[PDB]
Amino acid sequence: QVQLVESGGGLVKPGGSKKLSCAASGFTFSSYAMEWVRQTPEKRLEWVAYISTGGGSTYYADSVKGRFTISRDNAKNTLYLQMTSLRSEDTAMYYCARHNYYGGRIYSMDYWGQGTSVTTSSAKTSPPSVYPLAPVCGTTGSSVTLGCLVKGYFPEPVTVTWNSGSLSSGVHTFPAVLQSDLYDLSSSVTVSSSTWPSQSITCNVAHPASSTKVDKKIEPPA
Amino acid sequence: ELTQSPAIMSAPPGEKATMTCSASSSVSEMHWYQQKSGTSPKGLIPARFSGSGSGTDYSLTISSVEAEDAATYYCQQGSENTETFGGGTKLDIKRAHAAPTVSIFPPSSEQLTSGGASVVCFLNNFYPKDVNVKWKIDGSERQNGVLNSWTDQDSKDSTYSMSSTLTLTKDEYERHNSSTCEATHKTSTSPIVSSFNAREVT
Repeated sequence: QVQLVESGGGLVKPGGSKKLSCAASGFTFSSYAMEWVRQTPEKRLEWVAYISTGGGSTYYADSVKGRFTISRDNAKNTLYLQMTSLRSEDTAMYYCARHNYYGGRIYSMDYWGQGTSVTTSSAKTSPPSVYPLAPVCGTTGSSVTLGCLVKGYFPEPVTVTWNSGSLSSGVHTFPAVLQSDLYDLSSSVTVSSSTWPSQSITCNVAHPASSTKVDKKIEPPA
Repeated sequence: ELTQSPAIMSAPPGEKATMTCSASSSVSEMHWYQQKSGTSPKGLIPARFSGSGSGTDYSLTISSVEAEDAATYYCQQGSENTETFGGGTKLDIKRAHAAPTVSIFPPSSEQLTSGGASVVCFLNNFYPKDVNVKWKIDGSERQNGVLNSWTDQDSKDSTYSMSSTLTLTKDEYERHNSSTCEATHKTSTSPIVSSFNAREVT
């Protein structure tokens, strides 16, 4: 398989520097021209930088001219991106992509990474408050719905899973909503009525910046 | 400039769907990408997808559309590409109207012993996206102190969801006992309602 992995992202303040990297594997890295593509919260895909098969030619976008500096390391199979004078509008999900189809039509960004969050703000890095959402009754339904409130954190992202990812279908992790320099998110999970409260359920929250791996069990209030 | 034909488009499963990408410069080819809900964009152009374009105007064709194809699509250019992307088209899918499953939750002990008190009301799996919700407390419609968040088209269910969270302090939670979550939708003119009363602890 081919794989691309972005790294070195996080929080930055406006007018600061941050260096990203894209670990490449599964192909002859030195025989391919890499791409950086960022995506906003509004989700507008925007090409930012390009570098040739071996650093012979590089292009940029009007947005990121002069401030951004793309580079690569063919010995270590490692792409790079240096950022210099970051603004609020540079806050984005930074993807790394290859650029090679070569025959019938011509080149194309055929393989992409998993992205990495870069945020530009002078606000405080705050960890999440995980509160369990159990319902007010133990009444009978076809299926029972529970939840997990990821309250007051900054910045994005936060990873929410149920029972270490074993519970997946019938789950709804909602988009975060920023208010007063603080994000709030709340995932929900639906399960059969005979399962809970007889069997245990636990939402697993993880906030990279604070390094807070939390696991809050959902119990009824009697 | 590279421009899309529809900003947003809808089409039911089975039926055909077409969207075009028009540049301001002639090219020998055109590319297409599909980014789904949480995942990254995938290089695209199964037997559903195919490309058709003459000179400048290109277009993506999707016959026998399915729930999976509910995604946002981006076009980039062929021969003469400083590798800019297009405006983007959001393709949602038509579906029979589904009534939302309402579920209200009191604030936990952990939150109550830290000053705050948040009351969540989940409205999962409905159609269309449109949904009005008025938080009530002792029969009084609350306007502010509410932070909503909607999900986008489900990749297999093709249904939207929502989570409305009323946020108050432990002190202001005592003035009023009966907290209520009402919800309006196309399916029933009579609105969906779930409520609970404090001073009645479990």
